[PDB]
Amino acid sequence: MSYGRPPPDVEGMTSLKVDNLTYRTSPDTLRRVFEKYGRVGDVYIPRDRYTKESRGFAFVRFHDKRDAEDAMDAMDGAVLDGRELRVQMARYGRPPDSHHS
RNA sequence: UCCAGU
Repeated sequence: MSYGRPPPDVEGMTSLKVDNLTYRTSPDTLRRVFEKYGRVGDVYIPRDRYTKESRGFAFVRFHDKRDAEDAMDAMDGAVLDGRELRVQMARYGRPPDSHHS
């Protein structure tokens, strides 16, 4: 499909995430926009998996605390084009059933 | 608006 699967390092990943962007932003943008902070070790857009069109948000991520702390110290509260940005540490490894089994 | 993907 797209992107690349999470690394085999979830046993110590910093798991920072990023959201709140616009319905007009795109993942190639956030990939490069956040790559400068050190390591955009992952990025995703779980918009849907049956209609793939919500695109109202994204999930940029980091795996090292030094680049993750800067990423939120400089993107939390920013403005893409007229709304706010959000970035903070995750709370789960991944959703348990958003795609059923 | 916490991932459903190499």
